[PDB]
Amino acid sequence: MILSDKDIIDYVTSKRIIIKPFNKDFVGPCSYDVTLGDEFIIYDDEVYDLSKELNYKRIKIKNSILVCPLNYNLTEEKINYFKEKYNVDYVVEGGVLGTTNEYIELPNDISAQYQGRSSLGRVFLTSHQTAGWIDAGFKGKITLEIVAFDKPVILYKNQRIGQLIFSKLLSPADV
Amino acid sequence: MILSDKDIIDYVTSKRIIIKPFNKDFVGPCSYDVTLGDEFIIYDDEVYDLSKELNYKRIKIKNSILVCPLNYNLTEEKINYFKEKYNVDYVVEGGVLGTTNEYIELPNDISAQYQGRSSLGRVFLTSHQTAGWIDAGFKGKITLEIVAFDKPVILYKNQRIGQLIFSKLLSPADV
Amino acid sequence: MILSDKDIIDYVTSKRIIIKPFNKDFVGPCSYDVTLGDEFIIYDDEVYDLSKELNYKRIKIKNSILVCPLNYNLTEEKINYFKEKYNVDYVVEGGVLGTTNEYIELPNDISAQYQGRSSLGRVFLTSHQTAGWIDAGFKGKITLEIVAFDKPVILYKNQRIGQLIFSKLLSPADV
Amino acid sequence: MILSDKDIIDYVTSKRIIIKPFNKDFVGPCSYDVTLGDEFIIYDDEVYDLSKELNYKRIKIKNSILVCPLNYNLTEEKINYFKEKYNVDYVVEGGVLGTTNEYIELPNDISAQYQGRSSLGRVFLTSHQTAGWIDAGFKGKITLEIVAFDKPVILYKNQRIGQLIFSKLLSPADVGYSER
Amino acid sequence: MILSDKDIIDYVTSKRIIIKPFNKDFVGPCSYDVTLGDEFIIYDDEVYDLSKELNYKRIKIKNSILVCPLNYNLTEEKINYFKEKYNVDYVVEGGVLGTTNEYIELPNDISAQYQGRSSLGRVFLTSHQTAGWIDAGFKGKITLEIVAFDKPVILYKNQRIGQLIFSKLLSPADVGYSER
Amino acid sequence: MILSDKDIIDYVTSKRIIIKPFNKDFVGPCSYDVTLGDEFIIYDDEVYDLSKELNYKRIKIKNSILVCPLNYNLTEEKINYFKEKYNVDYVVEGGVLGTTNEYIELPNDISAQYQGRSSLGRVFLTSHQTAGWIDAGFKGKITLEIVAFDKPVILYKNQRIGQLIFSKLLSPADVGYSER
Ligand SMILES: O=c1ccn([C@H]2C[C@H](O)[C@@H](COP(=O)(O)OP(=O)(O)OP(=O)(O)O)O2)c(=O)[nH]1
Ligand SMILES: O=c1ccn([C@H]2C[C@H](O)[C@@H](COP(=O)(O)OP(=O)(O)OP(=O)(O)O)O2)c(=O)[nH]1
Ligand SMILES: O=c1ccn([C@H]2C[C@H](O)[C@@H](COP(=O)(O)OP(=O)(O)OP(=O)(O)O)O2)c(=O)[nH]1
Repeated sequence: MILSDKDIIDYVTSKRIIIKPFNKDFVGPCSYDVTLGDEFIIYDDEVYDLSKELNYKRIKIKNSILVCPLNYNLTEEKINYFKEKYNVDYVVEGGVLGTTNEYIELPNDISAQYQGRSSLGRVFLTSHQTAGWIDAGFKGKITLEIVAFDKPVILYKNQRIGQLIFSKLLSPADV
Repeated sequence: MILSDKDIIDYVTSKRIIIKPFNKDFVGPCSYDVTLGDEFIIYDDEVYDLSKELNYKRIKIKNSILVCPLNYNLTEEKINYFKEKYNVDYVVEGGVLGTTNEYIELPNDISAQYQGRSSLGRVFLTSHQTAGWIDAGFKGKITLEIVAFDKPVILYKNQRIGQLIFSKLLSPADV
Repeated sequence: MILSDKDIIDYVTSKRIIIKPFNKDFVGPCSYDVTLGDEFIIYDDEVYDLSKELNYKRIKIKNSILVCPLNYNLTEEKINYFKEKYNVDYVVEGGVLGTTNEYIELPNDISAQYQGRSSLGRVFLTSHQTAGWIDAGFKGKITLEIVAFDKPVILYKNQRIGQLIFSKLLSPADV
Repeated sequence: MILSDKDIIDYVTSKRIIIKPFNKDFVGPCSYDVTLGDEFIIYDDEVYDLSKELNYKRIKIKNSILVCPLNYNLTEEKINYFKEKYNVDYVVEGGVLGTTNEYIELPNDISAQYQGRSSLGRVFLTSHQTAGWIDAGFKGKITLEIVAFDKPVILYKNQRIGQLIFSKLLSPADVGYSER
Repeated sequence: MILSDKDIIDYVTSKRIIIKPFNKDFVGPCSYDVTLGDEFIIYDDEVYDLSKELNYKRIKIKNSILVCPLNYNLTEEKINYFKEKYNVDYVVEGGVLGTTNEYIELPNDISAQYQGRSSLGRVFLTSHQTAGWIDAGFKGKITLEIVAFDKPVILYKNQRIGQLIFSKLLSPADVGYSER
Repeated sequence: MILSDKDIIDYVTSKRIIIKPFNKDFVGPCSYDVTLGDEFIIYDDEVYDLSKELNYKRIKIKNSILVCPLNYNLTEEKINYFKEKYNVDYVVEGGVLGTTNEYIELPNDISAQYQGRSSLGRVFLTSHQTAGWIDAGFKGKITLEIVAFDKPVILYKNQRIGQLIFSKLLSPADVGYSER
């Protein structure tokens, strides 16, 4: 059972579902729009070995970022070209980790799924690689996996980036 | 609660869920198979800036299309080579927008999720970049985001391309 | 209605949902962790034409495999370099098919969705290209579509690779 | 969850739930109205011992019946009085068995509950004395147990007597047997 | 599915379900307690014929009432005896209509069921003789049908008389009409 | 949604729902049958005032009991007649309290409803006069309120007396308290 706008509003009001910050204007028919944070993470190791601690660089943008498909072959000149042409603060190619501004807390009877925005999906920009289901009892902001699959895409700080679809559990969970 | 074949058939019959055109043979255990339209859209701008109107080219194929992974480096010769070898009408690399033939209308108590076909997923061809959830109250055809991630894939006009999974909402939505 | 840990445990116990092999420690708040098999499949044809029988190579690893993004341009030297540096048994670029060790059987009142692990999604490694919904009545192991979208990723035999989210159907299905 | 009018219509249309005869105008917001049959049964035993087949009489009214509360003491004189004053075909006191005209069939994923109508409950007339839940897989008409608890009540043949509330089961049920 | 205390609170808060007056402490694990109004109705007819508007009397108690089982035979002598011995404002026998103080409004996706409280059922006192399901979209107070089946029972004004069990509908229901 | 036989079995197996003693063959399509205990309670007061602890008598039958409708007027002569003619250990009239042999425990996500069995409702014998919904979190046996509305009915010790219908709650309920 997917929660409708009426249920989302009720759950947030009674604090069954925490969403900080919260804007009722982001409540859709059966989902809640979340926004893009200004902080990103770029890994700087040769390969991903989950058995080891990953090295990364923390990037914070002022207004926007240009996300290019992997192997876009970004040179010094190309980057400067893009910055001056599209007024982007940072230009990256390949994968980049972002985060929603919204911090959430889910009760033991609710599971949530994050999905990237439809308007961005139509331009081949995804903010999540997996289905996006989040365990009941979860607490924290939503980590985003941003990848462009066709051409560079401009993303803006605080812009709606996706939505959270809330689903009822058949029974309460033990976590 | 995901609708089973029995529920899909009931909802279509009473017009709670609209699906045009409709073929009962496309009704699966708990989903409905949709088909690929012959019309596609290819963007022709340098970058995607959602703050601006996007420029694109409308392509219509007769029978099939060959979708190549991005940066496949398609030259004049390669294209002609593929057309003559696989009898495809059009050859594209990177992202391409398509559409289901089926036009749908969802009631205020039903949310639907589109997912690309399993047989195509096994050959690394996706027709959707996001989770695919569609708001209750939605009306229209389903836009497809087609991308090949391993090797070129042939797609045929009117072939089953994915499925719609229908879910009940906990309460009716206000849209 | 998504099944919680309590429901998963009940359904497995009464054999409504089959999972072989089964480890109660893999039961999460509202999902079940599955593991990666040691057998993989690599297609060796020029293009994917679903109207024809696909040619492939069956690969079996001893401990681990390095999955590189497509067009990573793997040469003899690079491969040997990666094997000696990361102790991987096999190095592949682009798409590779894998499988969960777990064999499942779903009843007529349950639909399941497979999603790749969150820790792997954070390093841009996906084990499924589609939403991952599986029909009620389904029997068999879960086929995995593995693709790396940022940098090479090491995968280990028998490691948790994703999770199965179980959902109740509104009515029993006819298959 | 309880089936709304839209769900009842769908289930009848696809024959998931059988209702014979079916009247689309009997479908309410979240129930289906059923009507009173013209055949009633009156037991004829000193005490009721379920180990035995109870003795009874089968009567069939032409149009109406007057149900009096237990111990109303209906003498031939009183009976003729009521029949003439209210034009009722039959006069009874105490418990009387009736039936719905409607024959139903429930699937393995639906359970139904019968409830006597509120308008009759308002005059202390009941057509059931238990919750009235019906097992999924049930096939048949609904047996009614009619009792008046205050004053005699007039009931008419084919009148709406109660409603069926349909609820979904959490999972398909084993109806007790299977055929192949 | 039945709404738990958390669901009842949410629905009242957003006014999806109206309850007036509302007492947060009347919310139980999976129901809402309702209370007995001070106005009762007693019918005054030989028999009940629904084709007519039944004659009745409207009484209003100051604090309490003694409900005696039907055929208790209440003579002026007995009535004064009870009123003096138990200090009840009114003494009645048989069926009597009452009402809840609470006024409710149900949305198109909720159906409610009224049930008399267990503590009173334990002394064979009932405030309803049918299942008591209420249609989604209903607006109004709850009519009560009070009957004692063993010995006279004392009821007090404003006491908790029963509970409302709220259940979700499978789909939104057509409440019977619409306004634009 | 109502739990089907498969759900009842799962919940008992994992102890989410406690039922003692448990008989797997008492699991029906969408309910669980419960049985009649051998201990009954009969009140002994002129009127019932809930502000007080009512006086009662505790009887224990060896095998069976005859429940007669209220005002049946059971004299020593009549009582010995029934006991000898039907071999019943006890003869009572009016309301009598009984209990199920079964002890149950409900979790915070389940609500159960008790209903007297249809076969007994068919002879106008009821073991409950209210809807019978039980709060999630409830722990204990089921109290029964037995009343015959037509003729005396014979009940036997340990016989199936009714059923429990289990329904899922929309959300987990606060059972009223917590312990740490
Ligand atoms: O490939 C697609 C993309 C979108 N849609 C549908 C589903 C969704 O409900 C709607 C989204 O339309 P739009 O991009 O105008 O809205 P939005 O991105 O949800 O706006 P916002 O994030 O401000 O709520 O169109 C599809 O069916 N297929
Ligand atoms: O990675 C995968 C792909 C498929 N499946 C399962 C789920 C699905 O229910 C079934 C699909 O099998 P197949 O490709 O033969 O069917 P189809 O694409 O649904 O045929 P159609 O579109 O004509 O209905 O196999 C998995 O578990 N994992
Ligand atoms: O992009 C992401 C990734 C994860 N999560 C949340 C959802 C999920 O429930 C949790 C997963 O955290 P972690 O990677 O530590 O756990 P795991 O991969 O589920 O461990 P395991 O597979 O051993 O159960 O964090 C998000 O919200 N967004």
